[PDB]
Amino acid sequence: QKYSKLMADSIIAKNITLTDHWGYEYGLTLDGIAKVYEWTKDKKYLDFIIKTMDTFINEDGTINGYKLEEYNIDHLNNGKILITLFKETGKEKYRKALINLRKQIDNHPRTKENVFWHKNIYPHQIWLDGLYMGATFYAKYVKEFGEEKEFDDITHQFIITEKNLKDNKTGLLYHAYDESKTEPWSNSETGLSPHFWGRAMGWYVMALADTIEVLPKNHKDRNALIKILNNCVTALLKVQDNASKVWYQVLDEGERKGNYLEASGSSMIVYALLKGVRLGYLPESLKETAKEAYKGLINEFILETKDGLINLNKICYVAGLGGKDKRDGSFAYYISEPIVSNEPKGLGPFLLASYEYETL
Repeated sequence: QKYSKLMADSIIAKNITLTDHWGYEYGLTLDGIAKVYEWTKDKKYLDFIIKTMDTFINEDGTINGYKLEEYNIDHLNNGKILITLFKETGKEKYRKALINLRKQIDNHPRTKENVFWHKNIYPHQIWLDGLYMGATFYAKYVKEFGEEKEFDDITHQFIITEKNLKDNKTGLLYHAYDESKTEPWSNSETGLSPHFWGRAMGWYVMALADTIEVLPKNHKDRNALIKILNNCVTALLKVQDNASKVWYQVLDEGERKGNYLEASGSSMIVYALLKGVRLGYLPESLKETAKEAYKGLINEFILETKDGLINLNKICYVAGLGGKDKRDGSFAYYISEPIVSNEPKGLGPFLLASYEYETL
């Protein structure tokens, strides 16, 4: 049973909201639907993608709900689906919208080591999420339109992020880092947030797999990024839940009351395992592990509804650090956020993992 199509059909039929703001998770979900278009060759999937993005992309290429001057790295992620649409349809408005997003990169603020700040409102901060939204989009953009020298910038951002956010003990990477060490959530020694959040690691491993894929084969930092991906996978396999074969919201604290197996991070990790094996970044010996983990996603997180469609359950709706609610990154904080079903932050990665599983 091909869950990529079944889930795509479920998303469309259940009319999951993908149009209420310029949300990174909406492009992510559409990126999953685009894989279903690719293999089915069924225009209804492409048409759904087009119709969804018509909310945002005006004929003149301006983007509803986007403001460049906010310098929000999340706002770049939806450029990835725009690349796909431009390649598929050749429509100029998508290219103009892409030019507008690329202009953000010109002056988006950077840390002392030249990594994009997560947002203007988060000065001096690197969050793992941003590597997927920003650096990874930038890589896809450069592959299509850019100058190859720009890949050096992108790879440097991955390398510096691993240097600053990695825990030497576990090999896992913390959710966020404040170079200025001024945020109350940031460790006075290291600037790091307190915990390993499942979805944050998921963002980083997806970002690695998707970025390495578009690098020139001879790129000077290609092996370094592959090594980082292997190291992340090693670290994640150490904390995989033995019974379920999936991952917890707070990755290394599975025995702690309140923690839970979380669908979006688990799906992202399974996608990266599968894609990493397919492209040769990870050893072929991991194939059965990856397959078993995929089946674990279905077992733990998928339920059939009476109409024969499916729900994806147990998705952390949102998490972050600081901000108006002064989010402190404690265990209690990560457990406090909503757990929801049929949320695009989980749906997209589940579609993508399904596509990779089916391809294997």
